[PDB]
Amino acid sequence: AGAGGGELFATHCAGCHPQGGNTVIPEKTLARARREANGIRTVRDVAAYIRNPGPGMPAFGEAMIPPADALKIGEYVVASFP
Ligand code: HEM
Repeated sequence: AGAGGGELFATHCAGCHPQGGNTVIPEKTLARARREANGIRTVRDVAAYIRNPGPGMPAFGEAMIPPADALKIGEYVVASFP
């Protein structure tokens, strides 16, 4: 609906990744070096990951996070979590 990546992140992601952390599996934060060690480097990598993520994270399909919104989330993640 034209929401920005940060707003989408606050709604859908920050309940388990507040400030880019991880409240479920603490080592698995969004910090750049950590996520990139598991292959999550680009905007598109983030957008694809949320469709089929690791255990303990729900999948986010296109009905709840449309493709354009998934890319905006990816942009936010890459920009915000060094
Ligand atoms: C919201 C859409 C959202 C995003 C974006 C997101 C991202 C994300 C990444 C990039 C990782 C790192 C994976 C890696 O292997 O390094 C990651 C990992 C986990 N997440 Fe997440 N996440 C989003 C949402 C949520 C929500 C709402 C939860 C909690 C219910 C959650 C949880 C987790 C867990 C657990 C992991 C670790 C998975 C693993 O392989 O061990 N995420 N997330």
